[PDB]
Amino acid sequence: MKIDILDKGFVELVDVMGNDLSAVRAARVSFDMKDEERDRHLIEYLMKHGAETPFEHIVFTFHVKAPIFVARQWFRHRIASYNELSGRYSKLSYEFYIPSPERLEGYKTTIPPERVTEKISEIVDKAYRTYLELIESGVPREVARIVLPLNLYTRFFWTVNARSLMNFLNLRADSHAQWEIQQYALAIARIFKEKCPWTFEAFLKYAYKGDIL
Amino acid sequence: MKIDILDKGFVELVDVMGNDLSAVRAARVSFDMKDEERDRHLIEYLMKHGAETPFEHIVFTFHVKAPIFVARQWFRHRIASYNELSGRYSKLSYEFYIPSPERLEGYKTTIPPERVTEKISEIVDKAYRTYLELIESGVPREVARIVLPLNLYTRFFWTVNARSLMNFLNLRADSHAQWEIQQYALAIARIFKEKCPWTFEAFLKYAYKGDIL
Amino acid sequence: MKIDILDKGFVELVDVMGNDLSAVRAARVSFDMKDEERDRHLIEYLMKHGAETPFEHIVFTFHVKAPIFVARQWFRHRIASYNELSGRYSKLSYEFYIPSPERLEGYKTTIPPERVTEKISEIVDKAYRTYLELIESGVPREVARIVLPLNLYTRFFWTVNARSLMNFLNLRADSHAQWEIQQYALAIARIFKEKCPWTFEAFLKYAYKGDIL
Amino acid sequence: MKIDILDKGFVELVDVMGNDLSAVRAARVSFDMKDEERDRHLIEYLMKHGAETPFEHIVFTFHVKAPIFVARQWFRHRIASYNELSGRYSKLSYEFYIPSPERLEGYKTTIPPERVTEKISEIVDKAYRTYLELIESGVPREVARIVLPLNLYTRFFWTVNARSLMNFLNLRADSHAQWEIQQYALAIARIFKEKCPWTFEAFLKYAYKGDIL
Ligand SMILES: Cc1cc2nc3c(=O)[nH]c(=O)nc-3n(C[C@H](O)[C@H](O)[C@H](O)COP(=O)(O)OP(=O)(O)OC[C@H]3O[C@@H](n4cnc5c(N)ncnc54)[C@H](O)[C@@H]3O)c2cc1C
Ligand SMILES: Cc1cc2nc3c(=O)[nH]c(=O)nc-3n(C[C@H](O)[C@H](O)[C@H](O)COP(=O)(O)OP(=O)(O)OC[C@H]3O[C@@H](n4cnc5c(N)ncnc54)[C@H](O)[C@@H]3O)c2cc1C
Ligand SMILES: Cc1cc2nc3c(=O)[nH]c(=O)nc-3n(C[C@H](O)[C@H](O)[C@H](O)COP(=O)(O)OP(=O)(O)OC[C@H]3O[C@@H](n4cnc5c(N)ncnc54)[C@H](O)[C@@H]3O)c2cc1C
Ligand SMILES: Cc1cc2nc3c(=O)[nH]c(=O)nc-3n(C[C@H](O)[C@H](O)[C@H](O)COP(=O)(O)OP(=O)(O)OC[C@H]3O[C@@H](n4cnc5c(N)ncnc54)[C@H](O)[C@@H]3O)c2cc1C
Ligand SMILES: O=c1ccn([C@H]2C[C@H](O)[C@@H](COP(=O)(O)O)O2)c(=O)[nH]1
Ligand SMILES: O=c1ccn([C@H]2C[C@H](O)[C@@H](COP(=O)(O)O)O2)c(=O)[nH]1
Ligand SMILES: O=c1ccn([C@H]2C[C@H](O)[C@@H](COP(=O)(O)O)O2)c(=O)[nH]1
Ligand SMILES: O=c1ccn([C@H]2C[C@H](O)[C@@H](COP(=O)(O)O)O2)c(=O)[nH]1
Ligand SMILES: [Cl-]
Ligand SMILES: [Cl-]
Ligand SMILES: [Cl-]
Ligand SMILES: [Cl-]
Repeated sequence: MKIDILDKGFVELVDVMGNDLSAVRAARVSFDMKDEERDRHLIEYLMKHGAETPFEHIVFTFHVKAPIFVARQWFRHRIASYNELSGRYSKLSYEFYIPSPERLEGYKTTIPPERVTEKISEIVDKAYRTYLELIESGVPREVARIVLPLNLYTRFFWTVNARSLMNFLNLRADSHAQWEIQQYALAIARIFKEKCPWTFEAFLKYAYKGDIL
Repeated sequence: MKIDILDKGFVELVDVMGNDLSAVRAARVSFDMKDEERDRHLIEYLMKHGAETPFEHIVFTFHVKAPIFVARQWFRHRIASYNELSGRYSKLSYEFYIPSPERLEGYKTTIPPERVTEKISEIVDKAYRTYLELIESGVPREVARIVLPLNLYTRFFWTVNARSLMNFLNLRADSHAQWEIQQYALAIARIFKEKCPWTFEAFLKYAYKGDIL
Repeated sequence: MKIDILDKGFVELVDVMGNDLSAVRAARVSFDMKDEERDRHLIEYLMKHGAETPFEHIVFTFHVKAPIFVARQWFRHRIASYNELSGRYSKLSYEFYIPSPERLEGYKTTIPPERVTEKISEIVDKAYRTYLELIESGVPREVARIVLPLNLYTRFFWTVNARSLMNFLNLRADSHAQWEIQQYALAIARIFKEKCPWTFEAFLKYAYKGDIL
Repeated sequence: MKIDILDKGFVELVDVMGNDLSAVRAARVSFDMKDEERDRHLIEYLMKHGAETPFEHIVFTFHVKAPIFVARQWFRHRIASYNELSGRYSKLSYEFYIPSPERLEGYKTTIPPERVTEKISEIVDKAYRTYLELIESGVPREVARIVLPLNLYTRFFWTVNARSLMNFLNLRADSHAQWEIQQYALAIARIFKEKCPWTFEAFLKYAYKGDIL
């Protein structure tokens, strides 16, 4: 499962361990212990009571392409594993997030939204040109990259269990989160739902704290 | 894969996500990047330099049956997920770890090792008899169980990534750890080796800190 | 601050870093930023919205004496630091939790609550006698202790931040938790309230999930 | 204690809990247990054997001003607490890290190091000018800031225990880490040494893995 996000981003599921029954088993190993009706009720019971440790036995790995300002927010989720493309080690690609003019809907601006779009493209092009000039002059990559803007795309692998994923969705699939990461959270939710439908529906009904899903 | 440990214990692998190539990929997503020779060298490189985050993308779930004193030590490993049979909720089974007389090899004792074995069996039988008397009298399980000894068997599910597993092996597959948990660690190592042979061999060669493997 | 718990237990505050203003500062370093009215409102704002990271900058260390079955439950809180008296290394003291007859109020039993109390004392005395016999015969401590019951007292140091402490109180200062750990949680709450009154009151009003405080 | 880093950065100690004796106590609560000679030997013993949990009972809070590319690397240390100035919420200040010409010593470049310095200043000035134009036109701050470069200064509070701090120093006070974060790590080390001299010296002698301290 792969989902395009923003203008050049994506979220892709690379691997998964377990399913809804993984949580039911782990939880049962407590009672020294059925059928779809009872196992689904147990999932709802756990979710209703905040007994979320059993969901840690469901694990996902995603490959994500996102702008640096989005990745900065995402990487604040400490209960997870990350490995990210390095600007110290690699030549960084010319790929930037340019907001669509619709991104400014609701805001009165004193320059046209299409001109905001152009101004962002222009500065990012100038910054990349400076970056490449520095690189081609023999400046180390790790220094050259410091002129690149926060809308540069980066890529990372993310391994996260279902409990920590539900925390991420509470926080990022929510109107208070920046719109850009919301869009990534909606994609993560769609994949979670596909892989763990009983857990996801129980999450939405009983535990999900956000206002978008 | 299932392995008998001690007199009545076991370690069983329930599920696994990923393999040696999972770490190679995750690490490559850094260099914006081969073949078995190069991928194996990368694993050794990571291990040699303590660059262990890529191994967090390999995850295991085990089902473990072990005495409570072993589980107490094991559950000190915080970077992992656990769910354990409950004495508050369930009637606990009559199953205790009784050391073999060989457990005392090296120790001069003033009672015969076979008599130590009998004395342990006798007290555990008396404790269980009291437990069952309390339960059958209407004492709540969560109170009745407090008379049961630390050699009572318990069971748990353990979900752990390969980096945290390597930490566990450093500490528990080692002569300083109690012999009983060492035996469980040897089983965990055998399963890790089977599932992740390049990572395991690189671990032993370059990073493993213990003295048994 | 020290508080007696159960028959022989205690909770003592050893050290603390920070106060209510530590969370206000840390949070302000977000807005590049007052007075008691505004700082108290900010605390309530954070608590109301689940924005709890600023409370991680308040840290406590406690010294706790508790029975092993209580410590087993407590040590499940992974987002904290522990060091505990060892039965491998030390001769363990004759100190056991014996429930009061009032512990069984609400339960119809077919033996008198005072006789349950005596039966627990009797088995614990027999177990300790076996332990000491094994120790005095030259059995290693780490093996001898396996006959000791779960109501043996142990001691530990616990270092925990205020966010993780609030999680502990949600779970353990609650009717669903075993009564014995509830009593320890009530003591932890009393100390937290004394040290962080604005945070504590905001916690109770807006975020606390339990039913006892 | 406050230390200037780079051209406009700093590291300041805001608060601390505990000292070398905090680790000695916590560790002793294991043996159910002296003087400066014995307590210092215990610290060395723990460090020599990797028995580092007792050092988690020493905790620091720092206030750090650093460029975003440095903060991105720093915030990868998950076993710690962070709160950072927000570009969604605040107008960001015109403050950028401009490397000194000495930063390029060892590198043959085909433009003079002083001209690299000027090219970096020029692009950062243009990016900030665009940022301010967007802000003053009514573009939301959270969108306007995406044009700002990675050498923008940010500020954060960091609360970290001594074990996690030692991990940070292993990784960041080391020639493999980017020079800029090395400079911050050297400052963190100087403060750690001042506050915990026995732990620090034992760390350097027995456990420190880097090549700078
Ligand atoms: C709308 C919004 C605005 C934000 N604004 C800012 C801002 O201005 N500045 C800023 O710095 N950050 C900001 N954040 C980031 C925020 O403070 C969190 O870092 C982020 O939401 C991750 O949440 P988390 O800690 O629950 O997740 P994780 O770090 O994944 O932790 C998951 C859970 O584990 C626990 N946990 C993990 N580590 C610890 C620990 N050390 N102590 C206690 N419990 C722990 C907690 O229960 C936590 O919920 C903002 C986030 C949101 C959604
Ligand atoms: C021979 C031996 C004797 C022992 N004796 C005692 C004893 O007498 N008393 C006792 O209480 N315990 C004892 N232990 C337990 C020991 O203190 C550790 O709790 C256990 O070994 C788990 O190690 P860990 O913290 O590295 O693992 P985990 O808790 O799984 O942590 C893994 C890694 O994550 C990091 N980490 C996780 N949480 C934190 C945190 N909060 N702060 C900083 N870093 C963190 C560290 O890098 C750590 O190595 C003993 C263990 C051994 C092997
Ligand atoms: C009434 C009651 C009955 C219980 N019954 C049982 C039982 O029968 N069997 C049993 O084994 N346990 C049982 N528990 C223990 C329970 O499953 C938890 O281990 C314990 O409550 C600690 O909760 P916690 O994980 O939130 O705390 P911590 O481990 O301190 O974690 C704090 C927060 O950090 C986050 N976190 C930390 N580590 C991870 C991780 N690896 N993945 C995702 N998020 C993480 C979560 O947000 C978590 O809330 C019971 C607890 C209660 C209160
Ligand atoms: C020279 C250098 C180059 C780097 N290059 C890259 C790169 O190219 N791309 C990139 O993404 N990152 C890179 N990093 C970052 C690196 O991968 C680590 O994220 C960073 O060094 C923090 O290390 P840590 O995980 O030990 O620290 P923390 O996250 O603070 O963890 C401390 C300890 O807790 C344990 N721990 C915590 N969480 C877990 C977990 N979930 N599972 C298992 N154990 C855990 C481990 O024992 C760990 O050592 C680089 C770092 C260095 C120093
Ligand atoms: O919605 C937010 C706002 C902030 N942050 C974290 C990420 C950065 O570490 C820091 C500043 O982020 P920005 O506000 O500049 O995006 O706070 C988030 O995680 N999410
Ligand atoms: O080898 C050891 C010794 C101790 N402990 C931890 C587990 C308990 O929380 C506490 C006391 O354990 P025992 O020494 O009693 O096994 O310290 C271990 O994890 N491993
Ligand atoms: O209320 C509870 C019940 C269980 N457990 C955890 C602790 C043990 O690891 C395991 C079994 O505990 P008991 O039910 O036997 O107390 O589950 C708790 O933390 N709290
Ligand atoms: O020395 C390094 C190199 C990388 N990273 C982490 C931080 C970012 O999340 C990602 C890319 O960092 P840069 O290589 O671009 O600095 O990897 C570090 O923490 N330290
Ligand atoms: Cl390109
Ligand atoms: Cl039985
Ligand atoms: Cl005694
Ligand atoms: Cl300014």
